Amino acid sequence: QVQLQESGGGLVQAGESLRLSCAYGMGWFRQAPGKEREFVASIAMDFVKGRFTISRDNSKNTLYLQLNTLKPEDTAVYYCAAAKYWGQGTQVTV
Amino acid sequence: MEDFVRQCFNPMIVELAEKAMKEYGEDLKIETNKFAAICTHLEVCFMYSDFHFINERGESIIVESGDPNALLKHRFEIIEGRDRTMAWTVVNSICNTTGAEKPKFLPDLYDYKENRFIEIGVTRREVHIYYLEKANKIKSEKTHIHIFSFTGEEMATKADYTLDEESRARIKTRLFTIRQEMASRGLWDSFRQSERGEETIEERFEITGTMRRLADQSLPPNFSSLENFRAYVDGFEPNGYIEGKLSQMSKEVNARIEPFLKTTPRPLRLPDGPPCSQRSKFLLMDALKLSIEDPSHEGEGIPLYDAIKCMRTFFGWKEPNVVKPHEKGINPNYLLAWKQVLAELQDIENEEKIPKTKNMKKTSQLKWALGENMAPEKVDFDDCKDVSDLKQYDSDEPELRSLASWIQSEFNKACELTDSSWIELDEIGEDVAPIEHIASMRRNYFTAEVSHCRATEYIMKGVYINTALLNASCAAMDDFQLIPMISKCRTKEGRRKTNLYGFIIKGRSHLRNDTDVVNFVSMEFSLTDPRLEPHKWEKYCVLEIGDMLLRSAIGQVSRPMFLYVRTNGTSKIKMKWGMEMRRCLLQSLQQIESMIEAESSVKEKDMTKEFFENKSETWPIGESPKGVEEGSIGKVCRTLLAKSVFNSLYASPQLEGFSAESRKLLLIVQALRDNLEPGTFDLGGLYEAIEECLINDPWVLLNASWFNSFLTHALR
Amino acid sequence: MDVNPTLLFLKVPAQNAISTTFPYTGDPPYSHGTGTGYTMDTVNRTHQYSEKGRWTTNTETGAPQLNPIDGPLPEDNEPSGYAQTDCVLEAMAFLEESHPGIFENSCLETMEVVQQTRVDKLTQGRQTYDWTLNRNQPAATALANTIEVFRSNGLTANESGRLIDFLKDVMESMDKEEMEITTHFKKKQRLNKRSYLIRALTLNTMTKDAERGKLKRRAIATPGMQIRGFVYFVETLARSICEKLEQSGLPVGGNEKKAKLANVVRKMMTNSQDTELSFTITGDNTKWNENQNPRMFLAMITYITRNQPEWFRNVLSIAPIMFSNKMARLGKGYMFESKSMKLRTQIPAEMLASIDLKYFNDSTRKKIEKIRPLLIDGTASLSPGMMMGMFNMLSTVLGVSILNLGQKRYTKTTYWWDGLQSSDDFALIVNAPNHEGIQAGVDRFYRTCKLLGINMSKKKSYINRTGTFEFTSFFYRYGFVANFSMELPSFGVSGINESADMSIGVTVIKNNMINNDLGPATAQMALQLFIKDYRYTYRCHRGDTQIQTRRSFEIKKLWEQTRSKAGLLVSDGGPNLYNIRNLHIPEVCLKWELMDEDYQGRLCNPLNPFVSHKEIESVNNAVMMPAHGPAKNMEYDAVATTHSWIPKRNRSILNTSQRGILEDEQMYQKCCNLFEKFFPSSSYRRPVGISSMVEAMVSRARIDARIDFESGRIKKEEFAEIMKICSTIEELRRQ
Amino acid sequence: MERIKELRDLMSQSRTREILTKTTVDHMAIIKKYTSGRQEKNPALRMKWMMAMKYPITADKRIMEMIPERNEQGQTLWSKTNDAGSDRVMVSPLAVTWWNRNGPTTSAVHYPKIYKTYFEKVERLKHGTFGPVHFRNQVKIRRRVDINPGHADLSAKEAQDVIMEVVFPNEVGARILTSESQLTITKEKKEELQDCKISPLMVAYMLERELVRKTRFLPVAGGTSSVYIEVLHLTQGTCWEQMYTPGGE
RNA sequence: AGUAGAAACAAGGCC
RNA sequence: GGCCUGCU
Repeated sequence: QVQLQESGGGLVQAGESLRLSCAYGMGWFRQAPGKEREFVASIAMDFVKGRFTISRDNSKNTLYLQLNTLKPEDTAVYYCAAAKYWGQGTQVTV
Repeated sequence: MEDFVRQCFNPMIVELAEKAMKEYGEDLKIETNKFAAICTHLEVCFMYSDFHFINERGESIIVESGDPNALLKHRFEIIEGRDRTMAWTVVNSICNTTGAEKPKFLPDLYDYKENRFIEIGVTRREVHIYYLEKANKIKSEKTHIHIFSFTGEEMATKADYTLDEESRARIKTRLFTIRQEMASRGLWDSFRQSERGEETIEERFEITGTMRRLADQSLPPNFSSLENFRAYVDGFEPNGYIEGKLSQMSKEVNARIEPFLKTTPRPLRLPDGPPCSQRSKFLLMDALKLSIEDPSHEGEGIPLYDAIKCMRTFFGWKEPNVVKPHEKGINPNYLLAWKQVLAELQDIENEEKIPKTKNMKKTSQLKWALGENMAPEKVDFDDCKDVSDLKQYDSDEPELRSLASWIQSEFNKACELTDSSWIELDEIGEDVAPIEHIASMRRNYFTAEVSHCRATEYIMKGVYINTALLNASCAAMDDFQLIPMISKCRTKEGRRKTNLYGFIIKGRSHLRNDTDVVNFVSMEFSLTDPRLEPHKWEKYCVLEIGDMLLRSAIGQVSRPMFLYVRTNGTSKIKMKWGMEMRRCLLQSLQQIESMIEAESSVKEKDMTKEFFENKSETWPIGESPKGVEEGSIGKVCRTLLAKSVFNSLYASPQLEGFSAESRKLLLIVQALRDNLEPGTFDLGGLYEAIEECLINDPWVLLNASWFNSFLTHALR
Repeated sequence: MDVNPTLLFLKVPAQNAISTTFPYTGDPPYSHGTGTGYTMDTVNRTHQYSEKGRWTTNTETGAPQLNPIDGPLPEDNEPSGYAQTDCVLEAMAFLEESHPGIFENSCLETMEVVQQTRVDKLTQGRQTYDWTLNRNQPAATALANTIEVFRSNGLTANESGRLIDFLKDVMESMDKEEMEITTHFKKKQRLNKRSYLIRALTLNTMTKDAERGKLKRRAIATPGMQIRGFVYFVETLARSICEKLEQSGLPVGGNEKKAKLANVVRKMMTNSQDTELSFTITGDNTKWNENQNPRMFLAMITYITRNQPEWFRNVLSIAPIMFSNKMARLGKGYMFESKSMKLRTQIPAEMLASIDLKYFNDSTRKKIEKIRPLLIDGTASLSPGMMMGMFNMLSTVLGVSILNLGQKRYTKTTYWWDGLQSSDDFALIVNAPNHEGIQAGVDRFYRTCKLLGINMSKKKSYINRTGTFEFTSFFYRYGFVANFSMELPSFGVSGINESADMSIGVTVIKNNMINNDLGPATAQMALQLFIKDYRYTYRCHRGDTQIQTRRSFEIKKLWEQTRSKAGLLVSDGGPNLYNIRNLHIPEVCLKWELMDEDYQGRLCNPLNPFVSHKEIESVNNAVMMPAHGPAKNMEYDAVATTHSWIPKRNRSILNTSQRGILEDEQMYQKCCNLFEKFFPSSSYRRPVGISSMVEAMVSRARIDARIDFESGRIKKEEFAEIMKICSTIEELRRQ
Repeated sequence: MERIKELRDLMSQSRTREILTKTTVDHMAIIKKYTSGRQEKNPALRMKWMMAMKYPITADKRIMEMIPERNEQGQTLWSKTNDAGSDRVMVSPLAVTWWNRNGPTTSAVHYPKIYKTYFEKVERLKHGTFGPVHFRNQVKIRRRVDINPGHADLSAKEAQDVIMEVVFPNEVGARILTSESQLTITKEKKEELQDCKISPLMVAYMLERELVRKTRFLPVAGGTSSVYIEVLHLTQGTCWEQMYTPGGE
C-alpha cells in the first residue's frame, strides 16, 4: 500500500549540499557498497548530526533530508522508509 | 413492586422513605424491596408510637384521638424518620438529659416509664434469630429490643412487653395484611432475601459536549484530539530530545558573561532642563518660629489661642505687599487671603472663648486659591461626541528638570544640631532585666543625639500638620478651615515652648478614593529672601509682611520678614503616610544599633558608651572639596535620620524605581570591591533602567548625584 | 562639607547597611484611573512574544487563538514563548526519574482531597469575578449567585454538597442552549451558548496598587467562579508535588526559604574541591507569566497523571483547557476631558471595539489598533500565556525541573548547577573546573530555559563568586543579613480595632525582634512610637493630660473614678506597662491584677453590645497585606473585651441599583442567627446535610422543648404550646 | 419559647419563608458569608480616617436600651441609624468608655479560667528570674519548634471532637472519643467551665488554641523548649544572650 | 492655578 | 433653598 520514490541524489563535491526527497513516522537510511543498512534520520545518527536535517510536508506527502557539508564517507544509496515499506533508494556519491 | 407503595401507604410515610432513600445516595429503580421493607419498618414505628400518650403518672393514657388539651404527651418518641445528623442529635440529647448510656447504632423510639430506647425491627425471617443477631451487633446494650415477624410471633428479653397487648394485635393484624396482600401480588420469590448489603460506586467525571471540543483546541499544533495527545504522552519516553534541539538551536542564543572591572561602570547621566523646584508641603530650611514659652505639652492646649498669643509676641507688622509673584496665579488673591486670615484671627481674639476649630468664609479669593468648582462636570459620552477638543487626559512622561544645589544645602542643614529638644517620648514599663537596662541606656543615648536635630523638628511638623489636615478633612468636609502650624519644643534651660510657623487653610475635602486630592493653601513666615534662589520657589508667592530684630553684635540686624504663600494639595494616602513619619527615627536608629551590635559581636562587650563618648571611630558621611569627610556615630545617626525624613517627604515612584535599580548596581559594585569576580549579562540594560527613573524629583536626582560621587570615590 | 549617606557604603559593606536603600517610609505608588491601557499592553505583548506561532479560530467561542508550541526555535535573546512539547515532557520525565514515586503519590493525595472536598471551600477566597453581574464581588457572594442561577436553570447536582458535583454542573452548563440571569436597574435576561461560554472563560483586569520597587504600574487579573474549583484542585496537586521537592521555595515561608538557600549554597560550595570554581547567578525572569502557555501546563499535568483513573485526569485537565481559551476583560474603560467645553466623560472598555480612534493618543491608538482583531464581545482572547501567576505552583514545578536537569547526570560534562527557584526569581549556583566551564554551564542553562518558554532577565541579573547573592529581598553575604526595611510599614496601627491593633503591634515588634534582628533599644523606641500613634489615632490619651478630644471627657471621668489607675488599658487612657519582656502578653492579662473589680467587670462583660463573633476562622485572625508580598493572615493574641468592636461598613451601596443586596444580607443574617440559636455549633463546625432549614429547626424545637421539660424551665402548658406552634409553622410551610 | 416565636415571625413574611424553605443546611455557610462588604485592602488608612467621624463603630441594637443617647454635656453616644447590611446601629467610641465607667458590671472571676494560655504566660513570666547579659556572637540556626507550651499532644481535628463534646455535647454525632487522655481532658474542662457564660465560640476557640499542638520554623540558638521559645525575643539576640528561667521551672 | 504622573483628583448621584 | 453617600 505505501510505495515510495526517492529523488535528489547524485555526484557532489566534498563540503557541498544535497536535498534528498521521498514522495506514519518515516526514516532515512543509507547503504554503502560494502555494508548493510545504516540509520541516518527519523521523524539523527552520530556520524551525520548537525550536518543533516530531516523534515516532512504532510500536505505534499513527502519527507526531505537536507544534507550539508558532505564528506566522501556519506557515499551510499539513501533509502527512504515508512513504518515495513522501503524505497528503492537514491544514489549519493561524494 | 412499587405499585404496592403507590397504593397502600399514606403520603407522609412514602416521602419520608423517599428522603431516607436519598440519604445514603442509592437509586430506587435498581432495588425497591428495600424501600418497601424499611417503609414498613417506619410504619410499625409510627403505629407503635402514636395513639400512646402519658400524663403526670406512668400508666400511659391511650386515646384513639388526641383531644384538645395540654395533655398530648406521646408515650414513645420516635428516633428514625429523621436524618442521621438529627438522629444522633436526639441520641446525644437524650443521653445528656436522661443520664443514660449512649448506643453506638440508631435506635427507633424512647420511653419514659423505663427511661430507655426501643429498636424496632420486623424482618421476614423468624424473630428468634434476628433478635440475637441485632443483639450481637449492638454491644452490651441496656436498650430493650423487640421484634415481630410475619408469622405473627413476638419475643423480647426480660419477657418484657412495654405496652398494651391490643396494640400488638394491631401490629400483627397489620403484618398479616401485608403478607396476604403480597399474596395477591406475589413477591416472595425475592421478598425474603432481596437485600444483601451492597455498597459500591465509581466516580465519573466525563468530558463531553462543548467542553470536549475545547479540549481538542488546547493541544500542541500537530495534534487532533485529547485522546491522541494523552496516548502520545503515555507512550512518550526520554530519548535525548533536549540535546538535539540544543544542538540545532542557533548559537547566538547565549548568556555570555561580561567581566565587571573598575573601568567598566560609568557615571549615571542626570536629566537636563530647567532647575528643580521645591515640592515639600512646608518650609524646611527657611522656617521661622514665633514663641510664647508656655508650659503646655505637645497635644495639650487649644490651637487658635496659642497661635494668636504667639503672633502677638511679635511687633513690627507692615502692610503686606508683593515681593515675588507666583508667576502663574493671581498674587492679589494671596495678599487678600493673608489679610483675611489676620482679620478673622482678630475677630476670634475679640469674642468670649477661642473656638477649638474655626471655619473661614468662602470668598472668591480662597475659591480660586483652593480650586473650587474647577473640576469639569461629568456627562455622558452620547451627549459629547462632536466636540473636537474632547480627548484623553494628558498622559505623558513628566517634564524633565535638572538638579539644583539647593536640595544639597537643605539636606546639609537638615542634619545639623539645634538649641531645642523636638521629641518628648512616651512612657514604658519600668525596666526589670539587665538587657532592658542596656536597651534603655542605648535609647537614651540616641534620643540625646537625635532630639536636637532639624530632622526631628521636620518629623513633628509633618506629623502634626498631616494629622490636623486629615482630621479637619474628615470632620469639616464642606467648609474651609483654619489650622495654625504649631510645634512644641523644650529649651536647653528646660522651659517648654510653643512655636507657630504659620497657617494652613484646608478646602473642600470630599475624598472618596485614596488618590483623591484635597487642596489647601499654606502660609509660612520666614526671613530668607526669595530673590537669591528664585528657581526653588516656582510655585510659591512671597510677600513682605514685617521686620524682625534679633539680638546680634552688629548693632541689631532689623532683617525683613517675608511670608511664603502657596497652594498645595495632598491625599488620604499621603496624609496617612506623612502622619507616620516617626518611623524614620526607627529606620535610622535600627541601622545604627545594627552597626553597634555587629561591632560588639567582635569584642565580647557592649560598645555603645565608647562609640558615643570617645568618638574615635568615624564613618564616611560626606565629601568636602579637600576630600571625603568622616564623622562620629552621632553624625551618622543624624544623617540617616535626615535621609529617612527626606524619603518620607519627597516620596514618589521615581524614588522607588531608582532605589531598586541602583541597589542592584550597588550590590554589583560591592561584589567587585570584595574581589568576587562579578559579571553581568547586560549592564547597559541595567543602566537604562536606572536612568529612566530620574525625571524631575529633586530627591531622586540628589540620590543619583550621591551615587555617582560614591562610584567616583569607590573603584580605587 | 556636603553630607552624603551613600558614601557610608565605603566603610560598611552594602548588605550590612542595605536597609538604607529601602525608601519604605513614604507613600507607595498608587494607580489613579483605568487599568485598560495596561491590560491592552499586556495582551499585545503576550501575543507578540509568540507571533511566529500558528493562528486558529475556536469553533465554540469564535475567538482567534495563537499556538506557539513546537514553533520555530528562537534565534535571538529576546523573550520567546515557543516552548517545545517534547523537551518539557523529557524534563518532567527526568524530574520523575530523579524523584521516583513523586507523581503517583501526589496524585493519590490529590485524588483523596478532590473526592472528599466540599463546595464551601470556594468561599475561602478573596475577590472573584462574578459573571452574573459582570463585576468583582466577594467569593461567597459570587458562589451564591452562581449556585442560584444554576438551580434556576435546572443544574442542581451541587445540592450534593460536593465540589466535584459543582464542577460537573459547571461543565454541564457549557452544553445548554439558553441560560437565564437576573439584572437590577428585576429583569430576566437570556444568554445563548456562546455568550455564556465567553462569560465563563473571561477574566477581570484591575491595576495593582501599593506596589513598591518599580516606576511603572502593572495589571493583574481575577478569574470567575466556574474555573476556580479546577484551579484549586490543580494547585493542590502542585503544592503536594513541590512539598516533595527541596529545590522549590514557593510553598514555604521566608525563614524556610533562607534555610534552604543556606543549605544549597553550602552543599554546592563545600562539595566543590579546590580545582572547581563556583559562581552564583542572582537571576530574575523577564515576562515570566506572559511566556507560560497553558497548553504546556496541560501537557505537564497529563504526564503527571499517567496511569491514574480517567476521571481524575479529566478533572485535573479541565483547568488548563479553559485557560488555553481564557478571555480577559479590557477593564474599567477610559476617561476623556474637554477643556474647551470644560467637561469630562467615562467610556466603558467594551466600546473599544467600535469607538473611533480620534480621542486616543498615538500610543493608545496603536495599542487599540493592534488588540482589536482579538476583541470578541468586549473581551480579548489571551490564549498564548498566563496573565498573573494563577499557576504559581506549576510554574515553580517547571523551574525546579529545569534546576534538577543539571544534576551532573544529565549535563554529561564537568560543569554542573543547582539552586533554588521561586516563580519569577531564582538563585543558581554553578560549579565548573574553569571559567570556560562556568560560561558553558550558564549558557546551556539559559538555552534550556529558552526551550521551556522561560526567559532570564539579563538586565536584572548578575553573576559573582558564591558567598554573596540575593533572593526575594533576602541578601546573603556569608549568612543572611537582616533588613527590617521590608517590615517597617507594618509598625503602625493595623486598623482592625483597639485591642486587635494593640496586640498586633506588640506581636509584630516581637516577631521582627525574633526574625529580622531588631535591636532592643530600637524595639523600645518602636513600642514608644506605636503607643503614641495608637493614642493619637483612637483618641485615648493618658487621661492625666489636658489634651481635649472628642473622647477626653469620659476618659477623664473614668480616670478620676478609678482607684488603681495603673490597671486601666491604654484604650481607656491608662499607663503603658509594656516592655521588651512583656511583648508576648495581651494587654488585658498584663493589667488584670491591677484593675479594679468594677472596671474589670464592666470591661470584660459578655453582654456587651460591641463584641461580635461570626465564625471560628475570624476570631483572632487579621489579614495584613505585607509590603512586597501577597496578602497574609496573622494569629494575634487578644482577650474579648468591650474594645473588640468591629468598625463601620462602607454604606455606599444605598445609592446604587444593587441596593436589594443589603436586604438579602439582612434576611440571610437573621435566618443564620436563628439557625445558630437553634444549632449552637453552626459557627465552629459548619453544618452538613441535605435537609432544609425549617425541618431541622422545627424538629429540634420539638425535641428540645420535650427534654428541657423532662428537666428544666419548660412546663406542660409551654411544651404543648411549642408543639402546636411547630404544627402551625408546619402547615404554614405547606402553604 | 422565644426562639420558635421569631422563627414563626420570620416564616410569616414570604421572602424569609422562601429563604428558609429552599435553602438547604449545607448552603448554611455560603449564605452566612453572603455579603456586599469587600475585605479592606488598607485597614490602617481607613481606621485612621473613620475614627475622625462621629459614630465610627457598630454595636447591637440592645445598646439603645442600656446606654443613654447622650452623656452629661450632650455628646451623643449612639445613633439609631442601622449599619449597611445588618440590624446593628452605628455608635460613637465614647459609648465604649461609658460602658467601662457606668455600664453593667459582672463577675469576671472565670475569665482567668477561660483564657488559660495568656494567664499561664503571665504567671510564668511573673516568677521568672533574669541573669547577666553575655555579649558574644550568636550562631542562630533555623529549626522547627513548637510555640504553644500547653498543647495536650493533640492535633487540630483530634482535639476538635474533644472541644465539641466539651462545649457542644449534642452535636458530636457519631464520634465518641476513645483515647482516655481525651476522656480526662473532657471531664476536667467540662466540670471547670460548667456555667461559664462568655460565649460558646470563644470557649471553643481558646480550647482549640490550648490543646492543639502548633509548630513553626524559627531561627533559634539554644533553648528549643516550649517555655523558652515564647520568650525567644528576650533571651536571644544578634550579639547578646540573656539568661532566663521561666517561673514554671 | 494646584496635586500628580502613562490617568486621574480638583465631589457624586438622586429629584 | 430642603434631604442622601463617602472602599460598592
